[PDB]
Amino acid sequence: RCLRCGTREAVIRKYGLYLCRRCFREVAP
Amino acid sequence: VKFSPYEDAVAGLVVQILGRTGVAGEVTQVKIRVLEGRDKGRVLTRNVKGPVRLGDIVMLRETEREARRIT
Amino acid sequence: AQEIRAIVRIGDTDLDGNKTVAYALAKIRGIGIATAYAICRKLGIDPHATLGLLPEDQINKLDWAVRNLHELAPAWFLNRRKDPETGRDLHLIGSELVLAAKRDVDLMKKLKSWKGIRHSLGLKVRGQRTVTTGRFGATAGVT
Amino acid sequence: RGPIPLPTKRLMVTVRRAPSGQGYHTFDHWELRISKRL
Amino acid sequence: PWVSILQENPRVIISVGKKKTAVARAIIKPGMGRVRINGYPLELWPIEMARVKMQEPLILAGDLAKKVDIEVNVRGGGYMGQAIATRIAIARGLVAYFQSEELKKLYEEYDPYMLKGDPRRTEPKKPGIKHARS
Amino acid sequence: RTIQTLDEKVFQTIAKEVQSLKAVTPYEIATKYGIKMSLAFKVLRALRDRGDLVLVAKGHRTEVYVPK
Amino acid sequence: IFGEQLPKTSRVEYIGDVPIIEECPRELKTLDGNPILLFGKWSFEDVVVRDPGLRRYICLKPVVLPHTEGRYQKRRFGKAHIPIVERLVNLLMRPGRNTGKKHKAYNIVKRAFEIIYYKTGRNPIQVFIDAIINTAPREEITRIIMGGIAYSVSVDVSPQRRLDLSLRWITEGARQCSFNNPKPIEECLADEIMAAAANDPKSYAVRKREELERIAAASR
Amino acid sequence: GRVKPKFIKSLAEKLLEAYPDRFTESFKENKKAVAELADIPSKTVRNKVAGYITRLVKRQKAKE
Amino acid sequence: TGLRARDVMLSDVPMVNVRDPLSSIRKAFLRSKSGILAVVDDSGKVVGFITRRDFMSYIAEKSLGYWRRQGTAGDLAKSEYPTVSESATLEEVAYKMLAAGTDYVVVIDSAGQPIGVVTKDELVKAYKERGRSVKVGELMT
Amino acid sequence: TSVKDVPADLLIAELAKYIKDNVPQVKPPVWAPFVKTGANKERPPMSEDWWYIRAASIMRKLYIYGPVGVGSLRTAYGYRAKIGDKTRPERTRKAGGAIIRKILQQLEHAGFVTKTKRGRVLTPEGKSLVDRVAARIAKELVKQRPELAKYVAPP
RNA sequence: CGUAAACCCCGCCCCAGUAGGGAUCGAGGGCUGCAACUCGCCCUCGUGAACGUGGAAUCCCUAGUAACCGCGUGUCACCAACG
RNA sequence: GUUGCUACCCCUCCCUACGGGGAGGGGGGCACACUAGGGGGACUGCCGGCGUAAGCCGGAGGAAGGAGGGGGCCACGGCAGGUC
RNA sequence: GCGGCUUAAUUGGAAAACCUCACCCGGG
Ligand SMILES: [Mg+2]
Ligand SMILES: [Mg+2]
Ligand SMILES: [Mg+2]
Ligand SMILES: [Mg+2]
Ligand SMILES: [Mg+2]
Ligand SMILES: [Mg+2]
Ligand SMILES: [Mg+2]
Ligand SMILES: [Mg+2]
Ligand SMILES: [Mg+2]
Ligand SMILES: [Mg+2]
Ligand SMILES: [Mg+2]
Ligand SMILES: [Mg+2]
Ligand SMILES: [Mg+2]
Ligand SMILES: [Zn+2]
Repeated sequence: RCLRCGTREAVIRKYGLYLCRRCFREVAP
Repeated sequence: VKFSPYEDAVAGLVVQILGRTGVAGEVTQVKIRVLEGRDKGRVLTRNVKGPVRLGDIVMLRETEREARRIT
Repeated sequence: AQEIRAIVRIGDTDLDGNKTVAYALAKIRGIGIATAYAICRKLGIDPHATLGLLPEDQINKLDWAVRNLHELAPAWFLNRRKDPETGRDLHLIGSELVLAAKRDVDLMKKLKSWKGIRHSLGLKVRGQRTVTTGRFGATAGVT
Repeated sequence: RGPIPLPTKRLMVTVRRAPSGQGYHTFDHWELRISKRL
Repeated sequence: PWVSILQENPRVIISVGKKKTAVARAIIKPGMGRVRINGYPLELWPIEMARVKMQEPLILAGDLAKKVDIEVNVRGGGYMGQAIATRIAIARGLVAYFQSEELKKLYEEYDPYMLKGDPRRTEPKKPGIKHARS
Repeated sequence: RTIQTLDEKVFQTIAKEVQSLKAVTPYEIATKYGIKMSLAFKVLRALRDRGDLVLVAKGHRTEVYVPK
Repeated sequence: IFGEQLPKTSRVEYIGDVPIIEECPRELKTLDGNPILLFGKWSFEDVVVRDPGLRRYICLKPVVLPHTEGRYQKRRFGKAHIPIVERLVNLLMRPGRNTGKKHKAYNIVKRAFEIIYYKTGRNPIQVFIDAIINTAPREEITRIIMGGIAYSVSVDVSPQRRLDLSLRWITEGARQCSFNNPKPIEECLADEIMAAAANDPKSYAVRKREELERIAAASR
Repeated sequence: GRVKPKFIKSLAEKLLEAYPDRFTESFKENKKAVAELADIPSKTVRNKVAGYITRLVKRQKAKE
Repeated sequence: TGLRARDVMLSDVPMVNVRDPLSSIRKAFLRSKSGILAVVDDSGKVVGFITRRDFMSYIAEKSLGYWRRQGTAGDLAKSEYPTVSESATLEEVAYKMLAAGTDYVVVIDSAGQPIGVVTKDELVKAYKERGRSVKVGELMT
Repeated sequence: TSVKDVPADLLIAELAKYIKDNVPQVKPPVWAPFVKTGANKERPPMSEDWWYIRAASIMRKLYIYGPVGVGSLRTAYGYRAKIGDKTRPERTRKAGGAIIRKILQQLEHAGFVTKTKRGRVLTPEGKSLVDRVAARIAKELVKQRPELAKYVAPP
């Protein structure tokens, strides 16, 4: 679903990264 | 001696770029020296449409109205 | 030589004689270009010959093959295979095609199924949407 | 024989810059370049 | 700079030209006027517009090109990207091979970009736009 | 009756007026003689095989023929 | 009349007093000394441009195939160096379904130039040059406002603008003739150039230049 | 180049008067001395400062 | 002419159903390219004809206020129109159209049912196939 | 002299004529008149010799791209189609593999094509036939195009 | 994955609502899935609607750009006319 | 220069107008091209004109010329803007 | 895609058959 929360909206499975596409901009660096 | 290939139109020589004019500035003003025919000695300021460089020969369909406002 | 026959009746249809054999045969309401090309090749007739100048011996084979394509082509080439009432592979043509297809629509209507009700209602019967283009400014049923 | 610069592995994640899609469609290019030698 | 002598004596030259994404490597030795692009003869190139573009360096040099075999190794960049790349490499190779300055003058009068090349490549599609739209 | 679909009275005519023109194309015959350009093509190609015309410029659709 | 120098590749042909200027070199032969043929068939050498202002912007530099990469639009007056026959090819890539198909337009002009030569017995490059002289307008009209209603007013057209207008009318004249009728595009383009070269009103280009100059005379 | 901002202009002026005898009227020599006479971790700014400091020498030598 | 009404008829007038709003009316006018529409109900019963002038005048009268800045198709149709049977002549048809002040004339059969409508444009066209020789100075406004 | 010294259209026509007249193994099958050469093809092929032309085309492709096999030749005979709804944009479709597979099988019986682990390559007899037809065209070809004389008949 | 399409060459079509168009509909064959009717996607045969270049109005774009062409990928068990 | 490139070789096969050509396998090599790190290059620098001068216009050379081309970073303060 | 209309529901804001789901009917 996600990794830093559970949200299901923008799950992302590119490569093996499981993030909600909102957290990922905050945990990208 | 004969420059204009046409019959009604008399050729003219661009000798000085004066400035733009017209609505939205698509007309640029030019110092033209009249080539072969009547007004051989006259130097006219006309309005030219399109890009006109220094040294361009343009053809003048008439050679009496100088005219430049195009407000 | 022989003047080109302007009119040729094959399979109960006034086919043109100035068209080639393959593309003139597609005017029949159950024969199209793929079917018309197969009939010409299968019967040995050149599909790009002029149908007007053909001899009558081949016109009958065109007339027989158009009405009995199910004895020439494979089963996967006919417009009624595994027939919903007789179970036999058929290629209906013309008025039997209109009747055969029409007895499938009214069966849905005389049943009140989903596709029957949308056929009675004059609307799209496959998965589509009418919040949209939806409504037809053109004809729905053309067969 | 020596060092050799194998071509780098580039990783892209183009992400929409909006937590609810209000406004212009602005996108975020996130990059993680990997170099390999030998 | 684009040219580099390979073996001299039986003068062998390797030239290079590029256009967009096409790269042409041409190896010139002193034979007759055979020109083989990727093994195919240049007079047997199917796409006519691309063929004439390649042959223009050979046409401008009247009889000098008849004294060298030319083999061209092209790849990438579509039928015209390769024709311009092959045309570049042949023109660079011809001027460098025979050491003919006058050919260099004529090759630039016809087309100044014949030896300079093409710097411009492409423009990346930006996000939120249909294309580059630059 | 060479070219089966066209009568010899017409085909002999088109064979004649092509010899007086400096260049002919299938469209020019088809408008002037009221025939399909498809039928106007095999007329020209029949004459080129005859030897009266030489193909001087070919392309999809139009072909240019010169009478020689 | 100039004090700002001039780029090389230019040439002045001082006649009486007038400085006629050509931006393209007519003089190019092979290393052997052979002439260069457009499409391998037609010769640039006998071609003359009868019009003085248009002598500067028609590039009769001998090329085999008119294919410049599109590298002359960056600078103002960079269109003087694009060969004139390639300008015709560049205007055949319309409408939007034909944009970028230069090989198609190359074949259309090439086949058209063959039809021009046999139907006329004249140099195909030359007849096209006389098409432009018989087509390019010498007067135009402009917008003007007098407090709510936009009137017109006559002006002169610069020699670069005349070439852009003669060429556009020829290609758009032929393109409309080929739409929704059996006539092929090469036949349309060949007849359009031959008509306008002969100054026939039937051509689209001669009609267009007549209407624009007729309108200008009213709105002096 | 359109206009040189202050940090080009302030940097170039100070470097001239500290070492007034180490700058000639050619860009090539002036590019070398500026890179050694100033902390310049930017290729563009070094060239811009070197080009400008070429120009004071002309006006100063044009003055006399 | 000697021409009767049935020659100049328009049989399949474009139709809108009675509960179509006015935006549909403008779109229907655009698609049909006709100067007249015929409106019918849920039962396929024609009740009236909406002409371009009636729609424009209705829009002008209804939507007119700008100093004070701060439906369905059935409401616009007219059930009552000039009518002529199938054997009607162009002269009487033009007289009826003029007297009633309509753009058209609805033809009613013997049984009493519409089959076609003829408006100003088909009258001008019928003049084109038959009409007499007159200079325009005696017809110009 | 070699396959690259003659135009493909001339070579393909000559090869298809030879296979139709001198190789009895290559034969159009029973389902030939009822099929198109791929999934979303609009119409069947027009020329009645289309089976032999495909064989003549396939052998020339095996000369240049030897160890290919069936799954790569389908991409070589792909086309732009309307996959799915006919009002969607166009995609690329691979040609039908039953035709390509059978012609490769038929050519192998004639002794012109052999299989490998990486594809189907031309046998030495197959290369001889392709090159012998090529040399035949080149003899007549040079007479109209003398400029090709330096590629097949060096002075 | 992968020998991309546009493009080039050759042959048929010839101004017609057509060998343009491919909506709609009938018969049949398959794939994913626990499941395909409402409500999925692919193929075959047949059927061939509007449409003949679009009113007032209105959008984008300055060079390898506009336009055209395909390909990869995100979403994803399956499916992209979307990014 | 474990990977990528093929001028240079040798073996095969094929064609051969008879000289040669072409495709495959291997060797040798990094030459070319390619990959990837560092560095250089462009500065209105030179020439003509104008300008006190900031700088502007033309030209030459130049791979590249006027901020070389494309993009990132979003100043204070707002939009009782969008997102429980 | 949104609005309106209809609806038991057509969900709520300014890559949908299950799950998603936030809505309706029946049940835990
Ligand atoms: Mg759907
Ligand atoms: Mg692009
Ligand atoms: Mg039409
Ligand atoms: Mg498309
Ligand atoms: Mg793919
Ligand atoms: Mg039709
Ligand atoms: Mg079609
Ligand atoms: Mg079914
Ligand atoms: Mg279903
Ligand atoms: Mg079908
Ligand atoms: Mg219509
Ligand atoms: Mg439109
Ligand atoms: Mg995936
Ligand atoms: Zn999250």
